[PDB]
Amino acid sequence: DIKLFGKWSTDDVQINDISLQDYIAVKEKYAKYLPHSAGRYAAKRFRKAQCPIVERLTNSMMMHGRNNGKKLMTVRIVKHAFEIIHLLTGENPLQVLVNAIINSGPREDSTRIGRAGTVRRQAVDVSPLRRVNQAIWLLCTGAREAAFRNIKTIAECLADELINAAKGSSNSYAIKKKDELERVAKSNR
Amino acid sequence: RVQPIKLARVTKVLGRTGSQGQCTQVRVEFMDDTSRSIIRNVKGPVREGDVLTLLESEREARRL
Amino acid sequence: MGRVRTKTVKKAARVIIEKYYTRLGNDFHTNKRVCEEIAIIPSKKLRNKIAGYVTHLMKRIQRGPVRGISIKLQEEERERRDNYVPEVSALDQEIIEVDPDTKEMLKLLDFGSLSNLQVTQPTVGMNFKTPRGPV
Amino acid sequence: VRHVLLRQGVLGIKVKIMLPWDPTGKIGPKKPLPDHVSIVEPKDEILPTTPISEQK
RNA sequence: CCGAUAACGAACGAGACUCUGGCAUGCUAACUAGUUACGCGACCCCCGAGCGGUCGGCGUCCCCCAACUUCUUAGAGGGACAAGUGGCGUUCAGCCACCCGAGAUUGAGCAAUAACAGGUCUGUGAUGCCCUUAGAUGUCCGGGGCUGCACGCGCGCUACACUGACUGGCUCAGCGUGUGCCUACCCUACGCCGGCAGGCGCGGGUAACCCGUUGAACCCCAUUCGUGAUGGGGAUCGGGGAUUGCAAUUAUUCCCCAUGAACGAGGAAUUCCCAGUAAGUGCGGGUCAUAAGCUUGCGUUGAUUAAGUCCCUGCCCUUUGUACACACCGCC
Ligand SMILES: [Mg+2]
Repeated sequence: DIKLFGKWSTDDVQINDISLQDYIAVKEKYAKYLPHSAGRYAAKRFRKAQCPIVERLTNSMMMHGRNNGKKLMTVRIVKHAFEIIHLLTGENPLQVLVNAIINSGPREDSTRIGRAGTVRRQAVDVSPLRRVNQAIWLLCTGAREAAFRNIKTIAECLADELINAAKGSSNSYAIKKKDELERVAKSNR
Repeated sequence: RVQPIKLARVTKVLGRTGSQGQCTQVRVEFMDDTSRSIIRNVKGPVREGDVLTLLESEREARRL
Repeated sequence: MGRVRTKTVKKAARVIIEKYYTRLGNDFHTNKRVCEEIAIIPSKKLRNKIAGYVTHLMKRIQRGPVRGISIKLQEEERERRDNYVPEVSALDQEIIEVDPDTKEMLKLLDFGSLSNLQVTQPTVGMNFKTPRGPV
Repeated sequence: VRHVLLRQGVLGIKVKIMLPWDPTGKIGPKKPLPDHVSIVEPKDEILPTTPISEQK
């Protein structure tokens, strides 16, 4: 009924694991016509959980100095990327994004201060909110270094980054970084 | 041979640790055996009632 | 956080409560409407802060005797103190359980052989004192 | 703030006077201090007797 | 702050306070602010609408020849108090969550005792003392210098590009300034010429009356480019044209055509920052005969992360040790 960007109904999108279903916000209560709403989502802690993840991706995709207010450009980038992934795969772009987020969130990490063995002294599992944040950050970063110095534009780079991450193919920078973090944490157990 | 990943829900949040506050230590209750509950340190923002994956079951329990 | 009231508001609240307990109530807006005439407040923010603390203290007063003085509370306390002597004294027992040592003391005092004394059986064992140290 | 040209140099004088509060205002400020709170004294108004009706 | 209590009663600082921002279809008020309505028009549909649509076109404080204050302005007031609910708490002081609300922590200003051999005698007709005072260290005039370059460092601006550059079109601000005692130097509409920088006439404004509805930039929508030191970058440098001034050389600044250098995201290190914030982006003021890569403000777009800790760097309170007291940059 809401049809983000005029299509791609949100009701058929399914979150495959209960770990992040309280933090992914594609459901009908958070279904928005357009990923642009100055909703004051950073005013209080945990308020970004009820912010739609399309808005989260739009907010994260505008980085590296040149791009800090160009949210309209980021929205058009997201729209073109969703068009591209719909053509390339045939399924819901929001479903592709949700699968990419779930497969990109690193399940555990390592952090400490002192005489670290390999990277950090202890291996630490992460929270679902940190999972979503890190996944979105990794996807946008992978798209950015994919699109920096080649003719392939940022729309296609984001699109195929999400496509590769949604399945899991080691061709996406997000899950390459995720696997590196998994190895580091497993060694630092 | 490796232990499968298993889910567990945060019941009570013990408090920050790691000496920089970078980790919060919580008490977490397993899905399969609700009577089973351990203490785990997790990084990132955590509020009680949310569920999270355990790649390995028992790592470290230490009251603050 | 950072909502702790200060001496100015607390002292003003206590003074006006002990001066105008009858007129004040538990409604914040009525209590902030009485302050403009029962007191001279240089600031509106100060006035309504004082009124809020007055409401809090009066809720505490109606639930119990806060240290703020109150005429009804004091007259109730005075009634409960300088009255309620029982119709029978607490010191006119028909019999008094009395120790043989005390009976000997009364005999030496010449108040021995009183009909209201019943001599108790002396205890045996001498097991007073707490065990010394821990354990 | 004033300067005194003494033989040894310059001597600085700073005088601060806290003016008293007065409603008249010709010796000090009319407005009271912001944190000063003054309360009027209530009357007796006991009324301990039987109800009456006074015709007037 | 509640409380304990050989203390009692006070005083400063904090807070309170002032300015600012957010709400008031509640009050007052508006031809130097408007809105609505009406009436003249102008244009489209006129198949047929017709109380159809647009007008920053013209009028209704021209004085009888409409009202009203939402929008703008600025005054008086209100409004928010941890007040209401739940929980925690000695059920005190308070803390957390939620409802209703514009708002449940808007930012500043002021800011104690004591001190530093901290900075200024180049702000002063503030000033002690010393120096000089007619071949002047006074003062004025001319020229030069303060810019000078094998080099090192700090604050910044521009970039390394396609989340882009170029070309065109469309569409949006808010602070705030504007003709001068001496003192000459204002902000500029419109018309004409020039390709541009500019020039020439005609006005307006000592200002909610004019610039000005401040048609700003980024952004948006289309075009070309195509992963190359390229249409990225615009340093260096040549020739020419204007402006200010008494004077432009060691180029004041501006304009046009040429050259297109390093630079392909930056070692060890290191700064700033929690919400309309960072950052991108332009516009005012100060300086100004000429002028901003500076600074002080303003708006526009607008986030990632965090609601924690004492790990580093520090600060506050208590206990403790001291051979320190110029106080650990000590002492020895
Ligand atoms: Mg070019």
